Amino acid sequence: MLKFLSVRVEDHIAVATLNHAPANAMSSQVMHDVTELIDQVEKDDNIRVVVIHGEGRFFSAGADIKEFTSVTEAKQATELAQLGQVTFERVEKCSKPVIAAIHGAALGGGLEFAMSCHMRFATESAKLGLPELTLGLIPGFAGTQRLPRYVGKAKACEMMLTSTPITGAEALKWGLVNGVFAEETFLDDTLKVAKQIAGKSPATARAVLELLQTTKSSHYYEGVQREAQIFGEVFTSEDGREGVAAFLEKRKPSFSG
Amino acid sequence: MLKFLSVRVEDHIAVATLNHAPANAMSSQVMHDVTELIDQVEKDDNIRVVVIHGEGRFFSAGADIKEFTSVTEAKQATELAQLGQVTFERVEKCSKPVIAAIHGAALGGGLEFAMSCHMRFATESAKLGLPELTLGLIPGFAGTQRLPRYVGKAKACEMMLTSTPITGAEALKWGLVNGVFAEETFLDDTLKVAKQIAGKSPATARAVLELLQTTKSSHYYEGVQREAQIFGEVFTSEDGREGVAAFLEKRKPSFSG
Amino acid sequence: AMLKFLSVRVEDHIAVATLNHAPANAMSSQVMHDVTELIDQVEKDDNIRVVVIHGEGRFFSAGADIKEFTSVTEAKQATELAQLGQVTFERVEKCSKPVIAAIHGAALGGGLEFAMSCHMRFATESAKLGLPELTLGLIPGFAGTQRLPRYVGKAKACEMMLTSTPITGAEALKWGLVNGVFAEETFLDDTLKVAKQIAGKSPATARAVLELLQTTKSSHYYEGVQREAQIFGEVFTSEDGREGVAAFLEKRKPSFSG
Repeated sequence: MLKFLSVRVEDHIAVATLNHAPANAMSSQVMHDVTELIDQVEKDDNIRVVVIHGEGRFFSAGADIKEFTSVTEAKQATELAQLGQVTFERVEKCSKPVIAAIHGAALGGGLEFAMSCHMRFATESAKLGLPELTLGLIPGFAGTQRLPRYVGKAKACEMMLTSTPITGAEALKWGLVNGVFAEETFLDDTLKVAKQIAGKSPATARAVLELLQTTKSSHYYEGVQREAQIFGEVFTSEDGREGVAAFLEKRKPSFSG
Repeated sequence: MLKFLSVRVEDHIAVATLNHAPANAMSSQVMHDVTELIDQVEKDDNIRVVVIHGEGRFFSAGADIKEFTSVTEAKQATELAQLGQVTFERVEKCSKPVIAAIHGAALGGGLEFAMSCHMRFATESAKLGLPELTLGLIPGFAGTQRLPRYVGKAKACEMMLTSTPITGAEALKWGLVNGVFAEETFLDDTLKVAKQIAGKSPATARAVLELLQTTKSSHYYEGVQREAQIFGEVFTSEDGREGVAAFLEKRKPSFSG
Repeated sequence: AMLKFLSVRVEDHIAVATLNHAPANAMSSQVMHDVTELIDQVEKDDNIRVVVIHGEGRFFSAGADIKEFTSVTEAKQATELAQLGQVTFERVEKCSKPVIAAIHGAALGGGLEFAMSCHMRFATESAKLGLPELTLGLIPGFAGTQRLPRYVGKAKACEMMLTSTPITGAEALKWGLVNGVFAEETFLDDTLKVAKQIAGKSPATARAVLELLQTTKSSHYYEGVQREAQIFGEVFTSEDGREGVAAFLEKRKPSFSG
């Protein structure tokens, strides 16, 4: 039993429910639970597919702002960025297909999690985005590398620099999700997909997943290293401290370079 | 010279019709014919563009699964995969533009053939997919590498793991075809494109085609090799045998790997 | 050096640059120098946080400048002009501040190559976007052969270059060649609203985003740009290239030998 993830297996499908009330923030503990889920999924021969969704209104609204306050320093910040990067690389490397079922919102760290899953389905009105620059920070869980490789460099640029999220319907247009389903049947419609996948032989599922990883170049991996380093730098900068303080104080930050 | 392809040159457009009854399956002999067609195209100064289409219902419904059952060892299955891979690479490397005109369906090996062409046009209702996993197999003619580079790895994953084809209209949305035409004037509309292309200088068409190949990395090429290796292993596995036997006998396979 | 065919105003930390090389905003060598100066200015000025580039008159830019590609120009000079454009456009893409192209009317050939070198693009629904160089028996020489397929996919890029037919702004949005389309009546203003959102961000995070986005270009993209300039020169002095350009200047269809 994991603290913020509950898992129920039915017909070789592990349905994992993220439950870190009220917005399912990707805290350090949740990351540990994610790594444990992937370990469990990889060892259980009965499990052929995993579907991940959020409890409550949201898939996941972000990383946990409580771990990024004034009390945290630059080395811990780089390390926290790297914990999310490592965790989400474990998800993406999972030998069993992992589907993110998104309703409500997947923002920031939450979208970075979803992005590391092999497939995503969303409701039409779900909000997907990377609003980290509102805090004077950058995405630090590989979002700067994953997002442009989904939606292209230009859209990714716009989404990061404006911080504005896009709807599930728009994310479909831009290739950030696989498909949209109605809110009423959304989890069930995603489970239908999982059930089709569960019918295929494990060795072929594994093979497809492996062969899909060839787009992860050494330029990609070095980008992820760079992102973690930059994250720590901006985090401890005057502008990064101000951005985070402004958010907590419900005011518009003032950046000075 | 060419058994299951016939080529007619009119107004600098080579129209190649694939006709390998019943389903235009991509057999070893077909591969040979395609290689010859490409050498012919490159060497005939009168040819400026090639349009490839299927005789009958389909562009091509897949590899020749009957011919697959002549295989008794992994190495032979890997060799058959490599033959397709080599054949389609010769297509993609062709110094004259090659258009696939898809009506009805392009599935499995047939989609892999179309994907090696420079451009693709389709009818709204055509079915395009990679259903090899229904056979306990994977795509082995570079489909694992080409498909995600068209539609994105998420959509490619869904396509391969579910085996469900997408329509021509959907393939357009996902970037797997260039365009869709009405089913009544489909081949005429594709030929209008080819005629526009035939108006350009041969050295410029060759230059454009060369310059487009920079999108293929070492990871792509290594991926193709790995795909061939995996293909042969899954082919002679119990589940591979079962899936092929089940398809041939028109029943649902029973996987237990 | 005052800018010759560019003008720049700065408001709310947004440098608004207007290309004005009448009548079609052709990307001449002088225009390239102006663009390089703009990027130089923008990178030096801590007060500028974002750039929006648009065209004066009917077009963003209708092409490179035909006056530099006549029978009097030889091969070495043609390759060097291709290289000028490529290097200028790489300066734009490598800019440490966000650059937005706001396209109305048309962005064609060298003009689209320019717009493609910017980080984002917005267009009107009826703007024409394309690479029509093969009409002249030439190829795109300002990195279009490498940038275009990385926006729209190799298949669509192939079709655009081989047919020379432009696509609409609305189609360009579908194919990922622009970020968005706005109404022709509020077009520049709608683009400036985006610029203003971006100018609210810390300069270090904006720089970091841009740098981290560079990783999408392979070593083969860079080799490809160099090969493109090499081919451009060869085709430029070839019988077919000389004929495409002469036919264009004479307002007739070209007839090509091979």
